[PDB]
Amino acid sequence: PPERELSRLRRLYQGHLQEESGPPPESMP
Amino acid sequence: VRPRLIAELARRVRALREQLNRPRDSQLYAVDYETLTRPFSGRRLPVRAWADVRRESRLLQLLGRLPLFGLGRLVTRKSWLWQHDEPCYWRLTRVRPDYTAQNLDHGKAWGILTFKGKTESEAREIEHVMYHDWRLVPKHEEEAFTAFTASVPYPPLLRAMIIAERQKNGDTSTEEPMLNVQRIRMEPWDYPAKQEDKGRA
Amino acid sequence: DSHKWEAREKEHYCLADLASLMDKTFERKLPVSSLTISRLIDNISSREEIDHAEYYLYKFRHSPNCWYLRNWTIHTWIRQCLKYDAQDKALYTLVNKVQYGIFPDNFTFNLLMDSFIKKENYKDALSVVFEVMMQEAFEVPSTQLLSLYVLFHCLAKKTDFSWEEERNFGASLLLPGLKQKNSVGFSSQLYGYALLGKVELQQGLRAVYHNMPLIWKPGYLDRALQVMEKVAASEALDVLGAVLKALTKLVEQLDIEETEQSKLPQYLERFKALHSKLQALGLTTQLVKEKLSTCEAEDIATYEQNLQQWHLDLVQLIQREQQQREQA
Amino acid sequence: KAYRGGHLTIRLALGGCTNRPFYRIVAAHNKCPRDGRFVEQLGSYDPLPNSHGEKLVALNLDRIRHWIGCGAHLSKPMEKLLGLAGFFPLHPMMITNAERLRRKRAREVLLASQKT
Repeated sequence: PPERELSRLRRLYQGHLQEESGPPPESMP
Repeated sequence: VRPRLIAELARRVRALREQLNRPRDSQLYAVDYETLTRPFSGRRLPVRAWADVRRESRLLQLLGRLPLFGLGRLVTRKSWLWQHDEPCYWRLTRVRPDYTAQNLDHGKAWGILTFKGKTESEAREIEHVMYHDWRLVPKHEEEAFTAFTASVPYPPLLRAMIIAERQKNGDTSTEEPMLNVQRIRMEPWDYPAKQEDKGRA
Repeated sequence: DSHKWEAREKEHYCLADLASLMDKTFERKLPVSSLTISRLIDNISSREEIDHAEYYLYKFRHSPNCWYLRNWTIHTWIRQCLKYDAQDKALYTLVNKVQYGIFPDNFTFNLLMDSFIKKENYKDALSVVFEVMMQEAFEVPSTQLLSLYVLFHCLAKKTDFSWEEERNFGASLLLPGLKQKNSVGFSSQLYGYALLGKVELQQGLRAVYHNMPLIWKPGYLDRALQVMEKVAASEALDVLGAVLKALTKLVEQLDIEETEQSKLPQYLERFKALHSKLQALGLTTQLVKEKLSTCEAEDIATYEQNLQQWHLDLVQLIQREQQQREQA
Repeated sequence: KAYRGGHLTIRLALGGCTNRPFYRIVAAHNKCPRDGRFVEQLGSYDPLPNSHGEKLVALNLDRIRHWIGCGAHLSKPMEKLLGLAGFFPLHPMMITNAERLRRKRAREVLLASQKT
């Protein structure tokens, strides 16, 4: 996503958040 | 066949009661701010509206400090502001102020809307009037505030089926099948509903 | 400016009966017409009577017709107040605002201000001004008068102000401050902005806009600066505020959107630059006085017209009532 | 039976014993029971993997389409099944789940690496 959206989301859910990755992998052993 | 007169009578009575002693919404749109519950009902509010409930205001209460009950004014929902870049608001054409409330507020009010800077003709009855996410738009920087400036593949199998059908019919037709969302609009989830269609407690 | 109004036209001159009727209506939980209220307002001729009228008004406001409380009635009430005491009761009503439902966005306010001026009372005047500001007003030329009053108040009021008061002052400065014609207006606007900026920084952004005709958007100092620059293209207090700022819960602002507490030195520099520019190019109370002395060509014809219209409306209402009676 | 305007739904249904779940995909009333009556039975689904690793699913697509046209909603499992088939798009929830799984796997791998 664009960063603005992320910021907005953060603002919305101030107290209730989780740190996250960008995209996932493209394999899984 | 026997007639159930008594039942009918009861129903009638109930209807009458509903008509008459129905709660003028001063009572049932009240909020105890410290405990975050409600008179009449007794049930709590959801967590994601606690802060909002506390530190922002009703629409009708806001209106209450204006002449003509602010009949020709703009007004906004805080949530909308938070969410969108675009100007998002109603303008009023009417107020239905519930008189029973000391310091007048709570009731109903409505006019024209515009979600993301796109107006509509005709005035609906407006939703979320007793919520606390509201802010009033001043006449200074009113016009400053209001400033504004297709086809997709079928899913794997359906398309294949269509192709097969075509083949059966006779024509080869290398032009692939596709569906168009030019007709199918996507009015967002935060887009407001209509108070005409909803029922009150 | 009283004798233009005092042709009120005659009605019944018995109040007790009217009161009784009102009570009956309320007893039944039935609505009341505006006409009756107007009549009641007209009738009054004592402080007890005034009190009674106030109560009646309040009752009306808490009834099926909260609306229909016509401007004319309000005007009449104001006039009555002026005739008797004025400066306690009208003010109280204004303060209550929503309860007595008076909302006199008109020349009435101006008249009140004038009256206040005539018999000193400064705090009351200030309060009135604040109330007016809170209501969406300031198309008329009373704005200048309001500004003058504010300035006068300031000339006395020179301490730490405090939360609400500062905000109020800012509001007063701002909305009447739409005087494109002269630099005084601009200065006033700047001052207002500065006050608002101070409020924002000390306490919070919500503290500014909560109840006022003011806009949530964060840049107030910036706005002020811009305004100042505009003047240059075509203050001490502000400087002081800036200095103070420089000297040593929910979040409406974003993570990307930069915090204004961490833009201060730059802002200060900008301000300094602006000041320098002004100096290169090239008291407030005096200016205001001068303005007052000039201008002020009145709105009397319009007022007269309005009065006439009101009278016509009243007549129409009376006719309607008569018709209803006939039908009955 | 008369219900308060309960919509139509294409839904699964347990036709199995204990420990053998077997499913019946079925066009029915929203407010009907699970194994109670229905409007028209559609393609039976088996969740337990049969001889040589097949998890077979019936579908009368021809009648499913008709039902959809007539205005019958889809439960999430049904939607997922459809997506799998290729009849509908992959239900985004499924995709998200997959992503999550991938992430978990990656994490596990990382942990293993650290250990070694």
